[PDB]
Amino acid sequence: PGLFLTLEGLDGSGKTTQARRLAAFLEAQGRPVLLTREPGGGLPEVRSLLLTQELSPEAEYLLFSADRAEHVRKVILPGLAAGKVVISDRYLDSSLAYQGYGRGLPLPWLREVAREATRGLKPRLTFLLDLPPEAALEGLGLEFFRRVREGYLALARAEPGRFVVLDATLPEEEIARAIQAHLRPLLP
Amino acid sequence: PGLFLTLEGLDGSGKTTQARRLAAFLEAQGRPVLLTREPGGGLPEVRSLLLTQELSPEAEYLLFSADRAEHVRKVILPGLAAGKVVISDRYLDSSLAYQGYGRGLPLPWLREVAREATRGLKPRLTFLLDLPPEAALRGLGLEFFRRVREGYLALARAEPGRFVVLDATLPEEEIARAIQAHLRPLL
Ligand SMILES: Cc1cn([C@H]2C[C@H](O)[C@@H](COP(=O)(O)O)O2)c(=O)[nH]c1=O
Ligand SMILES: Cc1cn([C@H]2C[C@H](O)[C@@H](COP(=O)(O)O)O2)c(=O)[nH]c1=O
Ligand SMILES: [Cl-]
Ligand SMILES: [Cl-]
Ligand SMILES: [Mg+2]
Ligand SMILES: [Mg+2]
Ligand SMILES: [Mg+2]
Ligand SMILES: [Mg+2]
Ligand SMILES: [Mg+2]
Ligand SMILES: [Mg+2]
Ligand SMILES: [Mg+2]
Ligand SMILES: [Mg+2]
Repeated sequence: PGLFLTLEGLDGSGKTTQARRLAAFLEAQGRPVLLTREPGGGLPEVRSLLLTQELSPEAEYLLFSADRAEHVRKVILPGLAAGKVVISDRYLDSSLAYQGYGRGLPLPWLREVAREATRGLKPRLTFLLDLPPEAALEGLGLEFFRRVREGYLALARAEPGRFVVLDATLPEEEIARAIQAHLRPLLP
Repeated sequence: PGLFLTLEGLDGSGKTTQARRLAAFLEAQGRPVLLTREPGGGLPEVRSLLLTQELSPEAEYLLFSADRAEHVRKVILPGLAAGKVVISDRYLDSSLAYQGYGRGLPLPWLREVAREATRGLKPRLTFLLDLPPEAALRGLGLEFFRRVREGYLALARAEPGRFVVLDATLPEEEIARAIQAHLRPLL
């Protein structure tokens, strides 16, 4: 039971605002909700480790993955088991976009790591707030953000049932209404 | 060129003393040497975090792997590139023994994770300091340690061209001499 939803996008895309808005919206309907986030929902100390100077992209991903593994096991799966709507502000797609398309790590390896880390748990829907890259860890420059932005769009084209792509430049309340509309058939 | 060697075993198996004796031997022969260790050779902060917290074995392994990825890139490969003999007290086999055999994680997955983390770097020889957990110099709790001990022995018998298994209960100087004898053909 339960319903697993995620929000994705660049830094500054509004996906945090929308995750919180959505949690409150659902709670106002009387639904049990668990709002969480990555990095840090699993292992809060990972945020310290991720700041390490000159971190290799492989190490970077492995840190995100350690947090994710703890997050899935200790937070998300137990929430879903209790019938909650679990909303994560970022999940595996963030790694695929940032560490895969951004840093250049091989997607198949990212997925193999992830398969045990996540126990195969995938969100039902993922709301991608698509932000122009100039409107957006070391080396987070414009070239990187272009790769990440386009990578997210690629992920969305590859799983077009799961991803809902939203124009992050729209007013926050219009974005929220669009998210709500996509959810109504799942949450009567 | 360099030469990459590792030491493995339970904590308190002497592998730490033997790493020091081996580096001293090599220093006496005028051979440049770098001694290092896991966890913490890559990300000290991982070592200190794992000292005081316990996680799922998957998360545990992924933290050891992040440390290892940094260790290989920033410490081991540069030492080998300079022509040093690099000796690590613990490497990937520790994860296989502790997280794999001990905590039950699947070995093929561990090895797939590792393949990128390590850039495929494997030691030329690994000295396993074998002893029962009750003999380690540093009972339901013993079951985990026996799984790890037996896991190391299983790793060793699968790769008899890489592992050298030593009686860790022997006197320290005798173990060191046996390590030296195994190494001399490779120098
Ligand atoms: C979850 C996740 C986030 N990130 C990035 C997105 C943001 O730049 C940053 C999160 O920083 P924050 O903890 O300050 O919000 O980490 C990744 O690179 N990969 C991931 O897997
Ligand atoms: C390198 C490594 C160590 N360990 C454990 C074995 C010991 O319990 C501990 C050694 O840490 P310490 O020597 O820093 O105290 O780390 C693993 O479980 N897996 C690993 O991959
Ligand atoms: Cl945001
Ligand atoms: Cl030891
Ligand atoms: Mg992952
Ligand atoms: Mg997601
Ligand atoms: Mg794969
Ligand atoms: Mg031990
Ligand atoms: Mg590893
Ligand atoms: Mg080894
Ligand atoms: Mg065993
Ligand atoms: Mg055995």
